Amino acid sequence: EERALYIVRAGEAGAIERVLRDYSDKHRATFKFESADEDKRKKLCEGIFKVLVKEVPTTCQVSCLEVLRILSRDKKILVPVTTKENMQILLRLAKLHDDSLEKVSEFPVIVESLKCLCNIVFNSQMAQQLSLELNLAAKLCNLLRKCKDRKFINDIKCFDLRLLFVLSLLHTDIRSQLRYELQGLPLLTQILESAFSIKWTDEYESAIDHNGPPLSPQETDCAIEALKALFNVTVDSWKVHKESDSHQFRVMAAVLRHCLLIVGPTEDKTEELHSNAVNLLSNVPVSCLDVLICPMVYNGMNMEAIHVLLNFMEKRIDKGSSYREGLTPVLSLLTECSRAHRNIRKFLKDQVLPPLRDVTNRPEVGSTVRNKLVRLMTHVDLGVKQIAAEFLFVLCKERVDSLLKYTGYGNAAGLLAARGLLAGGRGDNWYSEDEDTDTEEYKNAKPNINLITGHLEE
Amino acid sequence: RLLLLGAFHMFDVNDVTAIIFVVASSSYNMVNRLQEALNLFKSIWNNRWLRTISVILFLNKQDLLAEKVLAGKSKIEDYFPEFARYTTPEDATPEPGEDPRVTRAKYFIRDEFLRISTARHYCYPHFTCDCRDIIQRMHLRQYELL
Repeated sequence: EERALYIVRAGEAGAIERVLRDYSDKHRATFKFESADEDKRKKLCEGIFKVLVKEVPTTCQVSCLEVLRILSRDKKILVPVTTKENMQILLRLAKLHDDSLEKVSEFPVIVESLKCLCNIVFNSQMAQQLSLELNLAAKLCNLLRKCKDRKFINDIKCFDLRLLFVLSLLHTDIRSQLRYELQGLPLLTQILESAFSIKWTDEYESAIDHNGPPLSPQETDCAIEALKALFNVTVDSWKVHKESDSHQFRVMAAVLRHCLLIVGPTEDKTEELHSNAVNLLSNVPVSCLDVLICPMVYNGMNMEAIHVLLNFMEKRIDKGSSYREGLTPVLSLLTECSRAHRNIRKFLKDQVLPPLRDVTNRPEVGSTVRNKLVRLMTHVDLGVKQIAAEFLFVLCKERVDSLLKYTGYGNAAGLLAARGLLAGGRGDNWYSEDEDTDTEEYKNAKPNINLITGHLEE
Repeated sequence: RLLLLGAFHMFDVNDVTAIIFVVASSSYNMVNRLQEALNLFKSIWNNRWLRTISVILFLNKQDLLAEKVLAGKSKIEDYFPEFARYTTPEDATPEPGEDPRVTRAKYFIRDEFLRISTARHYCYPHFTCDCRDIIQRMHLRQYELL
């Protein structure tokens, strides 16, 4: 750091660029720092901001911003550099005051300034209050509006959305303004629609081409960032609902249904996209979730998105890691969708629980979806087992006997104890009149079936 | 009828179908209290008159166990010496969003009961004692500095 600052104080603009480029190359991949050189880093950080005040070529500005971004990884040196003037300089460099995008040579400076702002806001807590006092979210939204449809402005959009996500995750007043006073939902929905290039055939229907090409990494990143921001925007207020928001909540669900039927460049990107889509779908009110089905067919309908969700859940069940953060959202979404709509429940019942034909083996021994869901009912985690039992309970029209027919009393003891149905009975919601659905072989065997284990024993 | 030996028509204390057994999971450091429960379970499981009756096992007060494990004032190794060399089974599931100590304690406590039964009737253990907060906590842990 000692050579650097010696030359930094010198005027000339070529030497500073070379020194800072060498420093960036040397420390490009360091994330651990020692307390011996804290003061030498602080002095250089203070000098960098002093340099940025004057007018210098773009190449020097990019190197200065890169060095500042590298140095911002340490929290201990961010105390004496978190004043208002520094943040004003950073905002001026990012064109958040100067809001013109007619020059193409200034884009990397904007990207670097946004990266530095993200790092500083995440690390420092005084920066959050300063951002609240400087009206940062409104200016970010103005930039997003100004970036409606142009070329070579993908990275600016991604990092603007990343800064919005950070701000809405860390602070609550900014979240409230984004939700109510700034109209963020239509803007983010328009961003998503432009990302997916959606053309409407009906009010809530979009044209699907099954032979279309996959997405691109740029569009995938933009969509992931937009979905992550939309999750934070709509999480604050969802228990209150009025008819004025139904149209906006239905357009979002239509867009997400379109999202659930495409693929990305690789399998990991596709799984990430679908996971974020499920996370966002978990927030929409249930009465507006009926636009997931269009007039795999059931009763003259299209039932493909539910099939995609079921395959996603099965593929995540197959692996044996991170059940709490990988299984609860999709299971909750499926349960809530089935509880309110009839066609979805009737389509899922004959796909998860076909009519019983074999009673020789135990319900938890096998390799079908039913066997996996029964095995999930005795986990050491509470939420996972509870939601897994609740899904199968809902699919059986909330009747105890139909549940004991398919899982057995031994595996269903937790739900019965929790809900008070431990001595038989039924739930509260009513669905329709009982019908017969029994296979002939089961009728012959039925008299010799054990209730606790739920199989025919020799 | 279902008998309730722990502390349809269920009665406490030949028409028996299943047995429900209730123990407190957080009593590992009381003078032990899990040792008496395990001895009672071994006594009731090996009875010749109950060779065809299944057992359903309930393990409650899980949050108190988690708090006691996280406190650090008491350790399982001071009461169960075999815990030092214990290794997780092959059907365990890692949880990156939780402290490994409580997961190891839960698996050890379950296996203590399970090995007695495994070494025809069967046993079913159940642990007894929000989606928005799970996702929010995940976002804060996986954030990477630029």
